[PDB]
Amino acid sequence: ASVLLPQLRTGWHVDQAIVTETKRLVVIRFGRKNDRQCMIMDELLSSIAERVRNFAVIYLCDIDEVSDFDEMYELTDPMTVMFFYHNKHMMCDFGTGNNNKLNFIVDDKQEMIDILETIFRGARKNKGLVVSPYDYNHKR
Amino acid sequence: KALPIPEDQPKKKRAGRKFRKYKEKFRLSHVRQLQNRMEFGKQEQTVLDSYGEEVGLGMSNTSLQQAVGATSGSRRSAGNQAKLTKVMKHRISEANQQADEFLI
Amino acid sequence: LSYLKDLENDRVNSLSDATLEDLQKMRTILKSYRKADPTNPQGWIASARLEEKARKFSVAKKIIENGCQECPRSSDIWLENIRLHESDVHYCKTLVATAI
Amino acid sequence: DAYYDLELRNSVMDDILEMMPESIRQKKARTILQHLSEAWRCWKANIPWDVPGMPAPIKKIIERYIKSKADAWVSAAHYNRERIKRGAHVEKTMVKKNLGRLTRLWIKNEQERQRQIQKNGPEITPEEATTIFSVMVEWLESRSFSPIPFPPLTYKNDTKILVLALEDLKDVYASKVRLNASEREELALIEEAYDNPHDTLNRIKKYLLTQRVFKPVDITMMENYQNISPVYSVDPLEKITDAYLDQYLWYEADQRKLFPNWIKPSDSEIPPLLVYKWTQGINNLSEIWDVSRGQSAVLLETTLGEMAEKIDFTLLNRLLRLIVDPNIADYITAKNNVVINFKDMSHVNKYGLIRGLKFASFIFQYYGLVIDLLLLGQERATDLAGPANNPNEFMQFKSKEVEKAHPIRLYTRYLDRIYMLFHFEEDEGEELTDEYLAENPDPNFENSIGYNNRKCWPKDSRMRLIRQDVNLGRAVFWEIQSRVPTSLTSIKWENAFVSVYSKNNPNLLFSMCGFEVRILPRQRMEEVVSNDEGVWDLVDERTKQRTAKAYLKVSEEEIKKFDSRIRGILMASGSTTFTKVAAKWNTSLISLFTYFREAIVATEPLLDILVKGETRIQNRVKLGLNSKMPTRFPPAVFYTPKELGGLGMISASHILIPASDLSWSKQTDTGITHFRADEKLIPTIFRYITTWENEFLDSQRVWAEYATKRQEAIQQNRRLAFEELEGSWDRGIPRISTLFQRDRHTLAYDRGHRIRREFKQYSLERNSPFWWTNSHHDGKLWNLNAYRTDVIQALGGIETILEHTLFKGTGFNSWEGLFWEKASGFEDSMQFKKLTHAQRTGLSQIPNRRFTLWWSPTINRANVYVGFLVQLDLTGIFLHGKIPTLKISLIQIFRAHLWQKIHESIVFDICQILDGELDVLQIESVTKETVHPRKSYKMNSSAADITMESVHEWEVSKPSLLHETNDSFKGLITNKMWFDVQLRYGDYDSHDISRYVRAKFLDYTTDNVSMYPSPTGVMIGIDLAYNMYDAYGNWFNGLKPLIQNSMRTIMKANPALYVLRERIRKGLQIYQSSVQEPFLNSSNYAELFNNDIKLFVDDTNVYRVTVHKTFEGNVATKAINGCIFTLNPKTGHLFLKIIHTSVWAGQKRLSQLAKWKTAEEVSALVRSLPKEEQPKQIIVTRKAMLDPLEVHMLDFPNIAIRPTELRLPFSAAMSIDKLSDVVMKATEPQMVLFNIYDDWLDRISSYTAFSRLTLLLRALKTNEESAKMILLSDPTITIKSYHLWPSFTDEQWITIESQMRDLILTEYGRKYNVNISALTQTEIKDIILGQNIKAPSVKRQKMAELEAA
Amino acid sequence: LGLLPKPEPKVKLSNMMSVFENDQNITDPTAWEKVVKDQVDLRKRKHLEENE
RNA sequence: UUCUUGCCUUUUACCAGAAC
RNA sequence: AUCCUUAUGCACGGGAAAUACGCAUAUCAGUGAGGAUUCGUCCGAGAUUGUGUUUUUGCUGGUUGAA
Repeated sequence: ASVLLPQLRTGWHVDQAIVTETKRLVVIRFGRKNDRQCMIMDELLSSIAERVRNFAVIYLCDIDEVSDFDEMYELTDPMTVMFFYHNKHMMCDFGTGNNNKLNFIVDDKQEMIDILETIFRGARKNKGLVVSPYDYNHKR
Repeated sequence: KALPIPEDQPKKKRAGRKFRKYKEKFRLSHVRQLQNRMEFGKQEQTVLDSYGEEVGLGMSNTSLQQAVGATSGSRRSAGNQAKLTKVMKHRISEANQQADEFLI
Repeated sequence: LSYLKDLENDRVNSLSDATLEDLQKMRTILKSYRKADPTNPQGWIASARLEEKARKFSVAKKIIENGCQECPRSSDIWLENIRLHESDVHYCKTLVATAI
Repeated sequence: DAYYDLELRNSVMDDILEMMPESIRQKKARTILQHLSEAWRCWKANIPWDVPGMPAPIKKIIERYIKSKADAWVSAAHYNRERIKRGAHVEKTMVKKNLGRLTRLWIKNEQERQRQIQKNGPEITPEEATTIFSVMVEWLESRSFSPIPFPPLTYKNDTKILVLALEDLKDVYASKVRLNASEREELALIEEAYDNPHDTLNRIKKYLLTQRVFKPVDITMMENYQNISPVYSVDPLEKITDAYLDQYLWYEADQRKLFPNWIKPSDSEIPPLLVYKWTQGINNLSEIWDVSRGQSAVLLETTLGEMAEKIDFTLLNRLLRLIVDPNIADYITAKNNVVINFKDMSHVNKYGLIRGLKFASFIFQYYGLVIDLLLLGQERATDLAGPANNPNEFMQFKSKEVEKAHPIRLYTRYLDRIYMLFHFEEDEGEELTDEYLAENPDPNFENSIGYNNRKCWPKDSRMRLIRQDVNLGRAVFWEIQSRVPTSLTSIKWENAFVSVYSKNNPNLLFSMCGFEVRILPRQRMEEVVSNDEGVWDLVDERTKQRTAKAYLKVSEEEIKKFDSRIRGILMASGSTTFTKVAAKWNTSLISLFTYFREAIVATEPLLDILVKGETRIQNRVKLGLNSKMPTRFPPAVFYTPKELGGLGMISASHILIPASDLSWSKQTDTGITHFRADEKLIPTIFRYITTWENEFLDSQRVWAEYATKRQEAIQQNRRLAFEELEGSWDRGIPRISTLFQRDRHTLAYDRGHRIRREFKQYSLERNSPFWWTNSHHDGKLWNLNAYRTDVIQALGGIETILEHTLFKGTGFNSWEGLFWEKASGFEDSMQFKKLTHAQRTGLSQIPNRRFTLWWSPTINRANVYVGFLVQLDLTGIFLHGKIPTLKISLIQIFRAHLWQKIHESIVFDICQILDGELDVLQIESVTKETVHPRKSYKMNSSAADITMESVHEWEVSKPSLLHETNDSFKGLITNKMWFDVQLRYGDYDSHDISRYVRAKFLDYTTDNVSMYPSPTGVMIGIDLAYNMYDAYGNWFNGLKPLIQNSMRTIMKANPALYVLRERIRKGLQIYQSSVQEPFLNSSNYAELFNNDIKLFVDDTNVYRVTVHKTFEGNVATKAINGCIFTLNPKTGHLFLKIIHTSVWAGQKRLSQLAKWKTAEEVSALVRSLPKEEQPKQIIVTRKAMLDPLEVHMLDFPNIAIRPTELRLPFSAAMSIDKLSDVVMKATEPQMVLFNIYDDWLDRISSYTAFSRLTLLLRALKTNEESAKMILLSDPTITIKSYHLWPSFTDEQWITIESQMRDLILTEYGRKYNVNISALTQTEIKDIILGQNIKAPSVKRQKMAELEAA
Repeated sequence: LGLLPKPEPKVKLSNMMSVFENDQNITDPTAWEKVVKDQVDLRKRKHLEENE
């Protein structure tokens, strides 16, 4: 949602967000405001965010506005989310073959939550990677 | 209500005639463990429940025993015999009382 | 908390047929029991019972009779043999003759 | 499309925000979002959204939004449902969502309907009620039906009924391994009922009398994809009452003949059987197939639509009051009128029966009887049933005249569906048609348009719409409609299927119980048809000639259902383990086949679906295994049984077991014998289920035979011997095995059982695929044991199957003793823990991982997958695609540089061997070449491991295999030699180790990058994945044999290899037998002294020989009497059976005999003891007293024969003096009683006494004389005339114990040169058990070390 | 934080068999029994003493 | 792009037809 | 001074259960909560909402491994 999840303004802000949450994990949706898929993701994440407030924070980002982070995906720019812990980018191996970012909408709220939890756990361990409990392959 | 910060603590470590009963209700019991074991080469003993045949009686029945017949040796435990809730118990008591009253 | 199934609700009656692999072990055990000296009689009787339960009503007939014939001379064994043959008259009569 | 709603929500919100760009606006916006959500929620519930403070325009907007959502949402849901029905494409959560949404809308409709009904009264105008009540009453009068009374206080067949009720309730939980809360509660209730039966009965009767207000019923909607709904979860307490009622009324009704012969399902006919019977009846009417005089038979089928859903309760109540005690009826009515809840949306069931109330089936049947009567008319009903005193068997009559009297020849009713077979002489039919025309005009002749027809059949074989026939059919339908009121049930033309057999239409059609049936007489035989395939030959009673064919198909609807089921199984696979999925598939397939047996072979669409379904299932598994799909798996992994480690799919397809995938090998002392490969095909279910025709004929035969046998028995004065019926034991319907089942006389009372089973679809959620045959009343109507056996055979037998798996990796010799820990079990075990969903998911996954590992050597190979053949880190285990689970498993196996360790270990072993045999083979020195750490897993190149110098010179052979007997030593000469320990994780394609060795040797010697010193040497290749070896290279006299020996030993022994094997086992969760029962140990020693009754048994002293030996040890030979020490540690009794020496005279194989004797004695003892005093645990001192004892203790299955890790000190029964004396002085077999705790149990505890005994006995065992001395320190302390021990005081006893302990410990010190300090635990161990101690073997130690590093 | 007393396991004649914190449970079986029985008596005695 | 077939399970790319 | 009833407080002992037990700047409650019913009437104390734990809290002991 627009009202529920906090959205970030400029790259500096994003960077700050990524750094500052020492305790929690940081989920940044990078997505163009008016897109379908991105919107869906935002909706999903709104639900999740409240649930997982204690372990992971969600933030949104208009990717056409903040062009600082086209290092993060090599100028492909689909509607994505990204995961961070202690300023270290967090890799999550789905079926997708892009282990860096989930660039696909997952419809199950619970599933999303579970994956978030998994990544948090990985971060805590220190494991940069983590294998998701859900295979995907189909969404991509 | 927030999901708890997932930490994976294994702190507890307890036991006690007291505590081991409760936990017995949530333990897999020895017969269940046996059942979960399946003999390798053999076709495993199933039971044909009319609802569904699927059920694996497993290696709870001893080979020889299985060949011959059945067992109440796999009816061992008393510590996990489905007790009622507090509410349910109360309700049943009430019902009993009512019945008694009717009888009088 | 998804409680454990009340142990004594496990499935009991109407099972699968006794496996060949399974039966063989039992047979071996019974052979051991028998061959390692006669009981005198009961070993044979036990075997017969097993066969009945197993189940089998031909091999048992073949073997039990043989067992009865050589070493033992007990009533119980004879009775068992008789029971085994519910082929009404002739066999039973023969058994009786042998026994009395 | 589902996004649309979201978009709307967003957009609306944005608009609202725009409208109010105020101060503190964000908060306001947030609030408004919640409001928006809440309105939607309310709508979903079907609660009104009437917010008081809300300002008008905003409220209006919100309302509009919700309306929009509804428009989008409902429609969307419908679309989704349609898609699902089609079998097109749908997301795995989307479907679930739809099911919720769909459920909600169903609820909304139903509740709205109810509301409407409430508003505008019952649809039954009183006239109609009068008519139909009248009909019922007249029928009852005709039948002279004595009404079912209220269950008496001391009712005769009451307890049995109760038991029956409880069992049905239980049935659902019997399978399941855990229980949620509700289930648990239910179980508890059931237990209570059982245990306090009288009380329960009282409660139930009270409820029946008086309870008319009830805890409200929840409706989880079902998941029959093709069409959902409904499952009513009634309160567990009420459920018992309901159950009892159901049992009782049904019993009572059957006794009193409430229900006619025509109503179905009966307890006798399984639905296919019923169908068959119906067909026979149709064939076996008088001159039915004659159409010379213009005759017209018409077989009207129809669903009595909404029958249950528009049962008016008042009317229903009244009807009941005719047939039951009024109180019961009232109760029933009350129950049907409950509050139906659902996920925050209630309604009150004022109208239309609830199907999930346990009795409800009976009620439904009763209701349908009314309708049946209406359909028939009273007179016709009477004719059908016959007189009350002597009723008719289904479709029979008292005469051929009464059969021919009315048009309705045969009538029946399977629940909502009815089946009427009219037979018109031409004129009557014509008249009817005319009447129909008059009522309902037809100028245009557009009546063949609309008319339903069995599109399953071909155009040429299905009902031709020859206009006259069509008219007749329609007329008949109209008549039927007229005969039944609207307000009881909607009989619609759309739902009806009116087949018409005329002069023009030769095929008579109908679809009973999922079978599409097509009757075709012999006198019409030559029209359209190839006569074979999927048929019954209908033979008349009078003639006994083949009268009509009856061609079968599985109904299109049933096919669709099957497809849906398959799809359902496929989706939800995510968590669901491969094995589980496979099982589900099997169940589905078996359900399909066992039911439609004969008919599947005909119906091509169904066959096609099966083909495809199976493939889909296979593909799911494939997908799970790897993201890339394979060229082809072997069928092995799927069709191999569960027990061998496969999935155990039961194929319904022409599957081809490729000749390549039947090869196998065997490592032996002689060598590596191979086998390779007409054509082999996975056997299909088709052959192994016996066609229904055969079954019914068979049934007819064997029942007659049984009857004959019974008669014979009676004649000769005998109970009918179940031994005689073998051969036709597992034959007939019901099976002959039913007659001699142990619960025959109770299952007499379980009447109306089939219908109850059918109606469980409305009560229990997960829907039963074997709804048709209650095994208790029928028996195993199918046997697929043969199929399992045959599958194995097809896959070249067990060995071949194994050779696909990583079985041989585990390094077991044979597979006799092994067992799996199952996956489901594993899942269960770790689902008793505080776990977040992710953890649970992971756990669920784990069973697949194991499976993958098992089949690894035939999942991970070039034939299966293709591409980047990557090397797993630190190993020679090449993957063939990231089979991720498999990879993980491999990593786990080869953790801590395992491969390297193995290789090095092998090298070391080889070196040692060489050292051992230097001088014999003319070896100067054996140098282990220092290699690069990565050498063990260099598969591209290689290197020498063990360089070897000659004393003088070696004449070596041409390079050859290790098992080649013909070797000449005149080829080449050499001073230096080398050994290469090579490893590989082979896979089914590339696992001939010998071949590999040959190749590698050929390459690596000639290749320049592989730096070996000499050109002559040997490559020993050790295949890890199959635990095989072969050496290829140059041999010098005497070496080859040595090498072979080493290999033989190395594979047995090598610690690294053993470790690897262990790891593999762990991964797979295979384990060696050992013993199933739990050992008594230091851990569970305290378990002995609970309230459960126990018995220790000792066979150590049964055959004693003696070689008499004094303190010096002078020789003297003899053979004394024995004993069987059997001790109760609670009571202190000692059932000492003294075995006399006369037993052993003229006997051989003595030890074995002794064990058996002991077992027999134990059995006898057990028999002697009453049921109260009998033991729970027979503890046995010696290891292998279990088997004989077990054999002898089949009769007492409640008894659990435990071994023990305690070297328990009952061996020293003969050290005890009095006991010894008695043993000596017995002249025959004699059972003797002693209190081994003579006095102590009045003073001290049982446990204490036992401990004391242990202390003393142990001491005695250690040093008898010393022990004796200790005992008799003070001569004043007297042993009594009836005691075994000296009557000490407590202090004295303590002192004695101390002394005993000292003796034990000093003795130990003397023996095992060990310091007497230790730990207290150690001390305890030494006393109680005298157990082995944690004494891991050298090999074990080595393994441990390896693991550590 | 105080460590002013220390809580010992409350043995009985049913716990007797399963308590191993205090040593001598099989080693000195009658001694152990005496200890446990004695302890029980003390507990009972203490109660009685308190009442008095 | 939408609908219908077939790969099937996803990305291409297709299988083979309609509509814009 | 002896014996007993009631409640409570402390405790010996024995038993069951923890799907249970709390907590609240909450809302309402013998000026009626919630229920019964043979319909005449009867019982009469919590209910609602929020929320914390709840396959468990606090402490011990052993084997073990770790190495």
